[PDB]
Amino acid sequence: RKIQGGSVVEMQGDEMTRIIWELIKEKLILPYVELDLHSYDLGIENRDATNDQVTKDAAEAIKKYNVGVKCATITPDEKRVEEFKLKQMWKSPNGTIRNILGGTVFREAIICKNIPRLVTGWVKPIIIGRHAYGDQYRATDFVVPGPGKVEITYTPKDGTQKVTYMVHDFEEGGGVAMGMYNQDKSIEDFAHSSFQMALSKGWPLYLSTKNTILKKYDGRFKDIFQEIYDKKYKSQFEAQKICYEHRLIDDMVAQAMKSEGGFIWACKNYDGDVQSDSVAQGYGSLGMMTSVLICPDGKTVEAEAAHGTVTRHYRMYQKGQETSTNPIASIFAWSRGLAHRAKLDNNTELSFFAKALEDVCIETIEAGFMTKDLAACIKGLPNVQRSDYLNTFEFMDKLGENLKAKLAQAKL
Amino acid sequence: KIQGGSVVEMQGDEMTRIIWELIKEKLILPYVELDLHSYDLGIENRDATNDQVTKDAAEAIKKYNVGVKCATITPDEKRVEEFKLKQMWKSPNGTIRNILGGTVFREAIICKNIPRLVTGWVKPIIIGRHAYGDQYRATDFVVPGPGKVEITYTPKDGTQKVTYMVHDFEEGGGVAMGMYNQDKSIEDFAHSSFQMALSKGWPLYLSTKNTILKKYDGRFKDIFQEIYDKKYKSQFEAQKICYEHRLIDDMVAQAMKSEGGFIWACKNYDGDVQSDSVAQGYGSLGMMTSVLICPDGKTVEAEAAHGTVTRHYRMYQKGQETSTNPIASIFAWSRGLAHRAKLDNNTELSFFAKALEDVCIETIEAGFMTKDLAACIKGLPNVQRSDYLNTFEFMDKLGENLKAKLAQA
Ligand SMILES: NC(=O)c1ccc[n+]([C@@H]2O[C@H](COP(=O)([O-])OP(=O)(O)OC[C@H]3O[C@@H](n4cnc5c(N)ncnc54)[C@H](OP(=O)(O)O)[C@@H]3O)[C@@H](O)[C@H]2O)c1
Ligand SMILES: NC(=O)c1ccc[n+]([C@@H]2O[C@H](COP(=O)([O-])OP(=O)(O)OC[C@H]3O[C@@H](n4cnc5c(N)ncnc54)[C@H](OP(=O)(O)O)[C@@H]3O)[C@@H](O)[C@H]2O)c1
Repeated sequence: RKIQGGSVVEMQGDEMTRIIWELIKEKLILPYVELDLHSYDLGIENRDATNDQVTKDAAEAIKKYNVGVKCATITPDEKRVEEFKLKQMWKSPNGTIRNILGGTVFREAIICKNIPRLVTGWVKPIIIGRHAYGDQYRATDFVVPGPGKVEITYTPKDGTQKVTYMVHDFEEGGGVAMGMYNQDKSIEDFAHSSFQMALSKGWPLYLSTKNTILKKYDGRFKDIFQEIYDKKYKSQFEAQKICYEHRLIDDMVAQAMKSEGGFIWACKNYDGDVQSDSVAQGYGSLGMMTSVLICPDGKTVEAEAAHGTVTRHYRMYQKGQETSTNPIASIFAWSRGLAHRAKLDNNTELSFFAKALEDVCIETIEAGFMTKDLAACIKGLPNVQRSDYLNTFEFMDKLGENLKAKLAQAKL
Repeated sequence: KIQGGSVVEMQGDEMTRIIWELIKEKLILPYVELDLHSYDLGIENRDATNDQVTKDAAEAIKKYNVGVKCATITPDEKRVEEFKLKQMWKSPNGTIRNILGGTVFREAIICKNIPRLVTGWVKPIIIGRHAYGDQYRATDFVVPGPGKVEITYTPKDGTQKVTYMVHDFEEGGGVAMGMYNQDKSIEDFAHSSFQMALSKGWPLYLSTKNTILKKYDGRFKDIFQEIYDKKYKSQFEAQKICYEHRLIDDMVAQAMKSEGGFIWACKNYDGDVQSDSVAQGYGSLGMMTSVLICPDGKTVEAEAAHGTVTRHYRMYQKGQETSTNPIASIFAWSRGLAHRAKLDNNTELSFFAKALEDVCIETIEAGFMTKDLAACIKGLPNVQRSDYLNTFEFMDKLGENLKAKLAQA
C-alpha cells in the first residue's frame, strides 16, 4: 500500500513547469504516496478567472496545513495581459503568498559530482537567506505624466507631527516614481532566521545592504542585525568560532564570486532574488537549486523552484521543437515539502521516501543521465550532441524507472 | 612634456588617495603638462566645505568636459564617528552623476595570463549603467511607529492632486522611501546603450523587474523598445545584432553562462552591483574601467569602479605591507586623457594615453603584478611573497616601462 502522507497544499502553475509538474505527480509521487492534497490552480487563467482570489486562498491554506509546494507561475505585464486577455495586470502570486506568510526564503544549489561549475572556487555550498517581505515586491509605483512634484508623507497614528518629504520636482516632462517600505518585526524575523541558519550549519553569516546610499532604509537592516546579534547570538557564534559581518552589496557579490563558498548570505528581498539565480547558474543550472520559504512560526514552510515557468522552452514545446527542461528543482519542491510534512508528523516512511526521491535525482544525473542544461555544463554548449542528454519526457521517465527500482529494493 | 589641456581632477580617500598621488607623480605629470583643475573630494575637505567642493567639482566637469575621479568615502554612522563629521554626507558620485547625467560604461581590463573565476567569458561584457535616479537619488527615512506612509503627485498645472497609499503601519515602525526617474534621462540611457552596441558590433540586453514594478520598470522597457523600433533596429539588423529585454534574474544567469561579447544596459542599482560581480568574475575589482558618458556627447568622467579599499588602508596604517591593484585608477587617467585628446584633436596625447594602458597590460603579462592578480594564477592559499609586488613596488615597475615605451616611439 501507499505511504500515508497527510495534508499538503499544492499550487499548480504555468507553461513548461505546469507540464513538468503533472509528470512529477503522475510518475514520482502518486504511485507511492497517498496525500490529502489541497490543490489550488495558480495557472494564469484561473487566477484571472478568480480575480486572483485563488492565490490568497492558497496562502491561507498553507497557514492551516503548514506545508506548501508551489509550481512556477506567470507574473503578468502588458504583453501577458494581451496574450491571455487578462482583466488586470495581476500581482506576482509569489509576492502575494510571501507577503501573507512572511519569513525567509532559503536558496541553495543542488550539487552533482559530475557537473562542472561556471565559478571555479565554489567547492562549498552558498546558502542565500532571502528576506521574503516588502521593498520592491510590495511597492507602490506609477508613471509621472508630466511636470509636478512627487512627495512622500508620514502621518503617525498618534497625532504627532505629520512629515512631508520631497521626492522629486519634475520641472519638465514626466517619468516614474515609487514608494516602498519594510517593517521592523519582519526585519527582526529575518535577522533571527539568518543567525540561526548560520549556527545550524556552523558557517559564517554575511548581511549585504547599501546603507552608504540608503542611510536610513538600509541602515535599519544593518542596525537590527547588529543589535540582535549583540543580544542573542554573539556568544553562540564565538563558541562555534564563526563570525557575522555586514558588507556593502558591491563588495559582497565580489567576495562571493571569489570565495570557496561555505557561508550563509542574508539578502534583502531584491538582492536575494537576483543573486540566488546568479549563484544557481554559477554552480550549474537554474534547474539545480532548492528554494524554501521558512516562516517565522518554525512550523510552516513553502517549497518551490527558484526559476520561472521557462517560457522559452514552452514556446519550443508549442512549436513541436523537442525540449529538454530540467525538472530537478521542481521535484525538490515536492521532496523538501514532503520532508517537512514527514518531520512534523514523525512519519518515518515519508521521510525515507523524500530522501529517496532526492537520491534518485542525484544518482541518475551522476550516472550520466541528464537534461541538456547539465550536459552543456559538462561538454560546453557548442560540443553538446543529442546523444548527450535526454528530452524532458525521457528524463522524467528515467527518474520514474530509477525511483521504482530504488523503492523496490528498500522493501526487499 | 606633452601639453594635455584642461582636466578636472578629483582627489579621494584612504588607499586610493595614496595610489592616486603615486600615479600623478610617476605616470602622468613627468610626461604631460596639464591645466589641472584639482578638487579635493577627500572626506576631510568635503566636510570642511559642507560638501560644496563636490558640487563645484561637478560644475567644473561640465565646463572642461573631462573629469578624472579617485575613489571616495561615502559616510554612514561609523564614518561620522571616525572622522567626527558634521553630517552624513551624500555620495559624491551620486551628487556628480545627478548633475551630469549619462551612462556609466564599465568593462574588465583583460590580461592574457590572468585566469577568470568564470570559465566561459572569453569575450568582454560591457555594462552600461544608467547613472541617474532610483536608489541613488532617493528619499528614505525610518518610520518611528504606527502610522501611514503615502506618496503624492501634485501636477504643476494646478489640476487634481493624486495620493497613493504606500503602507499603513498598524504595529510598530519600519522604513520607507521614495525614488524616481525621468523620461529624458531614460531616453538618453536608451540612446547611449543602442549606440554602444552598434559601435562595438555586439547584441544589447536591457534588464528590469517590470513584472514586479509594472509602471516604473515598464517605463524603462517601453522607452527602450520605442527608441529601438524607430532609430536603431534597422542598423541592428544590418550588423546582424539584436536587442532584447530580459527580467534581471534571468539576465544575471544568462550573463554567468555566456561567452561574453554583449552590451548589458543596467538600471543604476543593477549596474552598480553587477559591475563588481563581473569585474571579480574576470579576475579583480582592480581590473575594470568605468567611464560616465554624458548626454551632450562631449562631457566624460572617468573613475575606478571599486572603492577606497579601506581594508588594505587599515593594514597600511598599522605598518603592514599592502599590495593594492592600481590599474583601474590608472585607467581613470588614461581614459580621461584619451577623451581630452579626442576633443582637442590632440594626436600626441592620444598616443600617451594608449601607451599608459599598454604598459599596464604588458607589465602584468610579463609576470609583474599585485597580490590579487597573483591569486588569480596560483590560488589565494598558494600565493607567496615572491609571486607578486607590493603597491609601490608595482607602481615603480610601471614607471620604468612607461618611460621606455614613450622613448621608443
Ligand atoms: N518562482 C516563480 O513563480 C518565477 C520565478 C521567475 C520567473 N517567473 C515567471 O516565469 C516566466 C518566464 O520568466 P523568465 O523567462 O524571465 O525566466 P525563467 O522561467 O526562469 O527562464 C529563463 C531562462 O532560464 C533558463 N532556465 C530556467 N529554468 C530552467 C530549467 N528548469 N531547465 C533549463 N533551463 C532553465 C532557461 O534558459 P535558456 O533559454 O538559455 O535555455 C530559460 O529560458 C515569466 O512569466 C516570469 O514572470 C516565475
Ligand atoms: N567609486 C567610489 O567612489 C566607491 C565605490 C565603492 C565603494 N566606495 C567607498 O569605499 C569604501 C570602502 O568600500 P568597500 O570596502 O565596501 O569596497 P572596496 O573599497 O571597493 O573594496 C572592498 C574589497 O574589494 C577588494 N578590492 C577593491 N579594490 C581593490 C583593488 N584596487 N586592489 C585589490 N583589491 C581590491 C578588496 O578585497 P580584499 O579585502 O579581499 O583584499 C577590498 O577589501 C566605502 O567607504 C565606500 O563608500 C567608493
